[PDB]
Amino acid sequence: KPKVSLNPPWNRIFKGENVTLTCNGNNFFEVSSTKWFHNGSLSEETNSSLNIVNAKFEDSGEYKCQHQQVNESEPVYLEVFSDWLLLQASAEVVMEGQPLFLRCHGWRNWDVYKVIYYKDGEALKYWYENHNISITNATVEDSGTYYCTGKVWQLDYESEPLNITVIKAPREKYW
Amino acid sequence: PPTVKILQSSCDGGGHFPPTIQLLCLVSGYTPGTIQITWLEDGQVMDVDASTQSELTLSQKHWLSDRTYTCQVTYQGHTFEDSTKKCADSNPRGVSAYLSRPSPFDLFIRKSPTITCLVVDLAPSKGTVQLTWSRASGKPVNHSTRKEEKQRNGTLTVTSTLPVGTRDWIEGETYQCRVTHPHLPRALMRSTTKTSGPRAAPEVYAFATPEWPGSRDKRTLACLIQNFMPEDISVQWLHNEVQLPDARHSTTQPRKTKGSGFFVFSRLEVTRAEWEQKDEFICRAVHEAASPSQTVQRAVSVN
Amino acid sequence: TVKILQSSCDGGGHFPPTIQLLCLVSGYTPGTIQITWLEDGQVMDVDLSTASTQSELTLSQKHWLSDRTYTCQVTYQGHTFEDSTKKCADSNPRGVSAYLSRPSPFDLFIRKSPTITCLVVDLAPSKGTVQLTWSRASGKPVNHSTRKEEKQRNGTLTVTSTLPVGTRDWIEGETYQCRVTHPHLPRALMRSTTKTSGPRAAPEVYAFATPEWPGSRDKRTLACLIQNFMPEDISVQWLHNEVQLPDARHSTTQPRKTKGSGFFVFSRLEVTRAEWEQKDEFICRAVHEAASPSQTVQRAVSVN
Ligand SMILES: *[C@@H]1O[C@H](CO)[C@@H](O[C@@H]2O[C@H](CO)[C@@H](O[C@@H]3O[C@H](CO[C@H]4O[C@H](CO)[C@@H](O)[C@H](O)[C@@H]4O)[C@@H](O)[C@H](O[C@H]4O[C@H](CO)[C@@H](O)[C@H](O)[C@@H]4O)[C@@H]3O)[C@H](O)[C@H]2NC(C)=O)[C@H](O)[C@H]1NC(C)=O
Ligand SMILES: *[C@@H]1O[C@H](CO)[C@@H](O[C@@H]2O[C@H](CO)[C@@H](O[C@@H]3O[C@H](CO[C@H]4O[C@H](CO)[C@@H](O)[C@H](O)[C@@H]4O)[C@@H](O)[C@H](O[C@H]4O[C@H](CO)[C@@H](O)[C@H](O)[C@@H]4O)[C@@H]3O)[C@H](O)[C@H]2NC(C)=O)[C@H](O)[C@H]1NC(C)=O
Ligand SMILES: *[C@@H]1O[C@H](CO)[C@@H](O[C@@H]2O[C@H](CO)[C@@H](O[C@@H]3O[C@H](CO)[C@@H](O)[C@H](O[C@H]4O[C@H](CO)[C@@H](O)[C@H](O)[C@@H]4O)[C@@H]3O)[C@H](O)[C@H]2NC(C)=O)[C@H](O)[C@H]1NC(C)=O
Ligand SMILES: *[C@@H]1O[C@H](CO[C@@H]2O[C@@H](C)[C@@H](O)[C@@H](O)[C@@H]2O)[C@@H](O[C@@H]2O[C@H](CO)[C@@H](O)[C@H](O)[C@H]2NC(C)=O)[C@H](O)[C@H]1NC(C)=O
Ligand SMILES: *[C@@H]1O[C@H](CO)[C@@H](O[C@@H]2O[C@H](CO)[C@@H](O)[C@H](O)[C@H]2NC(C)=O)[C@H](O)[C@H]1NC(C)=O
Ligand SMILES: *[C@@H]1O[C@H](CO)[C@@H](O)[C@H](O)[C@H]1NC(C)=O
Ligand SMILES: *[C@@H]1O[C@H](CO)[C@@H](O)[C@H](O)[C@H]1NC(C)=O
Repeated sequence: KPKVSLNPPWNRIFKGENVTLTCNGNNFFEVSSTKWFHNGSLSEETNSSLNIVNAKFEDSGEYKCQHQQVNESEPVYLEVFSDWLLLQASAEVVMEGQPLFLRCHGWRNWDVYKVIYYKDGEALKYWYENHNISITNATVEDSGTYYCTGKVWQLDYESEPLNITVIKAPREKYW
Repeated sequence: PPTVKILQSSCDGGGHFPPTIQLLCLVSGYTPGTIQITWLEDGQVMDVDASTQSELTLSQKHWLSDRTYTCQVTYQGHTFEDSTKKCADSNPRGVSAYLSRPSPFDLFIRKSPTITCLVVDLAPSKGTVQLTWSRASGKPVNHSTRKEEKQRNGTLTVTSTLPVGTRDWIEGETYQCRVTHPHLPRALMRSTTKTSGPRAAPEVYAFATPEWPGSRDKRTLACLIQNFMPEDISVQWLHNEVQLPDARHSTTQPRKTKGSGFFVFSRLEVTRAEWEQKDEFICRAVHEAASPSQTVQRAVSVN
Repeated sequence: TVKILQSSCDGGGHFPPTIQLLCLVSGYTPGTIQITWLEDGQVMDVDLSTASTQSELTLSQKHWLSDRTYTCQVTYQGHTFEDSTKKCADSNPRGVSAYLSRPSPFDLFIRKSPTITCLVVDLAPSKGTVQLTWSRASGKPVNHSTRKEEKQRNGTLTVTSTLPVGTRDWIEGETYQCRVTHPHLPRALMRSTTKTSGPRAAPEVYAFATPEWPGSRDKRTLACLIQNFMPEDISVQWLHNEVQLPDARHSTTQPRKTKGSGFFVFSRLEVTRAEWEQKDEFICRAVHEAASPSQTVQRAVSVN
């Protein structure tokens, strides 16, 4: 089962941004063997890299890839937003292992000041300029609703809530 | 048309503002026939302070509050102006939108309500904000007048005035102003509706303070209007049943009283010329509950 | 007396091209007066005069953009006077705000315990302390400070510092300086306060009672207009049988300019029938600096 990765990460993007979806897979049968599927449809891309430029509102949805035969690939949900502030996360089904990344992206590359992250009511971190959250090896308690409030063009704006779950250990056991 | 410049006391040491800042407005190279300098504070009025120098003394808080001061010279032909302000490196304020309810005077007396949508803190370059008027019920709207003004600090101001049917507004129709800009991600949404809730007739008390022995020239007439709901109220002053200009009197913004309602204060200054005439000075308040004709008035005079 | 003047920032706060610097040297005995200009300890201009400087510093938008210090020096008859200039530093570095309040007339003259509060807001938590210092421009001993830290919910810090000052020192026109040297802030936060200068006018107070409404025969309203006072600061109080009423019992509007020179304020108080029917006298008192000698002017309200 090939896994589709987005370059850059944070599928939550703004309108007019850039993404590139690619499923590597164990094999390297890129030539005329990668089928890219939007919502229950067939696209017109044969290369392993599907580049979305100027991402309109119609480009959102679930994406799948079908490198040669296999069975299928795990669908990836791409959502396009048009707010002043958007909270972008590296993953939302993140394991207890690989770290968790949070970014407060303003509209375009506009500087955002007085950025405050929230932790379901309780504020997490406040910084004078735009800052990232780089929680390495997030544990169980790092879950819930996250949103960032900032100051763009000397005016206060608030992002949209994002639900992040980290889940528990898979098996443990070991008697 | 002389040369007008403004000089500001620069910071001392490692860039520290002096506790008192002295702005110096220089007007040089003119034929002296009439000299008049005004010191507007963001469009307001300030007291008083070849070549002429005008001195303005300002505190730390006033200068650091990011206020624009306009030194304006009147030279018969025109009214030239300069500008001075604390200068910020970058990050200008973003576009702001405001919506104003119709005044009771234009709603019940003149029977011609007009709602105003104001767009401020615009940008001189690439600014073409489109203002759209909509109704909650979807009924067609009347033609609106849109005007653009250049402010003293360089930003643009867009004013959109649309007349509103009195019957439509009285019933409770909700109007909406949409501001669209190419750079803005979303569209600025503003909504104006009626002020639903309890209604109480305003209580108006007009009075004359007694004459201070220092000045036998002017008298201060005043009028307290209390216990009215909602807060939308118009205040006017009538001299021999003739409405005085709005610049003659000053009315305090509505404030919620402790008990149940709102209260406002109106103050006006009269010269001894009208006081000798023994005319009846009328304080009038127009409010939605000021039955019967949406108006309550009181009269004061000598003795 | 040597003073300095830069070129004012135009409109919304953009530096005009060809910045001009003026050095005003005045109030001296005529003689061998020599004025020099220094750039970061170097030589920039040398002037001789027997009147302010006859040559003005013309720059470009290359020097007045970074950390450059320009010094105007007078070396007149062996007497050396120095003045330093630099692009004015940010009032709120990194967005951290500083507000320096002023003592009210009430505790400046009646309570005789004036206090000045320096409030630093929009700070961030860090491993350390926010170093705040109180100083006087003339240079005199200070009276400590009641420093306090806060932990506001939005993650920002808050530093409050109250310093008690002498009324005599504040009356004469002393300057009080609050300095903040937090490590996050690049250089410092430098706030100054000083008694407002200008003309002084004794306030005129007119206090009265509204006449009885036929609607509800329980509560009456007492109104007090205080006008023609300069400067804009004032304290308004209501007294019943010579004991001060709580501040929540009355509402006072913010000072506003009149048609002429001066301000005006309205104060409204609500009294009950039981208090009123006792025939007590209600005192409206205004405390202002120009109401010499007691700095308080009061008037009386009563029925009939
Ligand atoms: C450059 O200079 C211009 C002016 O020269 C500045 O523009 C001003 O901006 C401020 C704030 O954005 C405006 O203040 C707001 O005014 C609204 C207009 O209502 C008044 O005016 C109308 C007539 O136009 C009257 O009919 C009405 O009765 C009002 O008297 C108010 O409605 C606003 O109040 C709302 O916001 C405040 C908080 O700001 C709340 O406390 C209120 O309750 C209410 O919700 C507000 O007061 C001002 O009007 C603008 N000037 C003009 C002439 O319109 C620019 O800001 C300046 N640039 C910079 C960068 O500073
Ligand atoms: C996180 O949350 C905290 C609290 O929830 C916020 O802290 C508040 O920040 C505001 C904004 O700076 C502070 O309000 C400021 O107060 C200053 C001092 O006020 C004096 O005067 C009043 C009476 O008017 C007294 O009650 C008060 O005790 C002080 O003695 C004002 O100077 C500020 O501006 C005022 O004046 C200017 C002119 O100079 C006007 O233009 C303004 O409109 C305004 O009238 C301002 O009002 C408030 O005190 C703080 N709360 C505290 C310290 O407890 C943080 O800002 C927030 N962080 C973020 C990132 O949002
Ligand atoms: C595959 O499925 C996805 C959904 O999983 C689908 O994306 C959806 O597209 C529709 C548009 O056809 C979105 O619906 C709205 O359309 C209006 C215009 O009619 C837009 O204005 C909406 O965006 C915002 O607009 C305002 C700002 O201008 C906001 O105030 C407002 O609240 C809107 O959020 C929005 O685009 C629908 O939202 C998306 N779905 C999601 C989850 O976002 C996609 O089109 C499908 N693929 C194909 C090829 O059809
Ligand atoms: C916040 O992070 C962004 C991007 O984070 C990158 O991607 C993450 C998944 C993780 O791998 C991070 O370690 C990465 O740095 C930063 O933007 C990058 O800035 C550098 C320096 O200019 C640039 O070379 C990269 O191309 C940028 N990334 C992208 C995707 O464009 C940003 O600097 C960080 N800090 C902030 C925003 O304050
Ligand atoms: C990345 O986004 C930028 C704008 O956000 C776009 O750049 C365009 O790239 C195409 C080629 O893919 C060029 O033809 C255009 O001229 C570019 N526009 C510019 C530079 O304004 C595009 O959406 C993405 N660019 C790439 C290379 O993928
Ligand atoms: C978690 O962080 C990295 C990433 O997995 C890992 O190498 C490290 O050993 C882990 N640390 C702890 C304390 O579990
Ligand atoms: C996020 O998860 C919590 C816990 O299950 C739930 O209560 C909440 O409704 C979720 N939020 C959204 C937007 O789905």
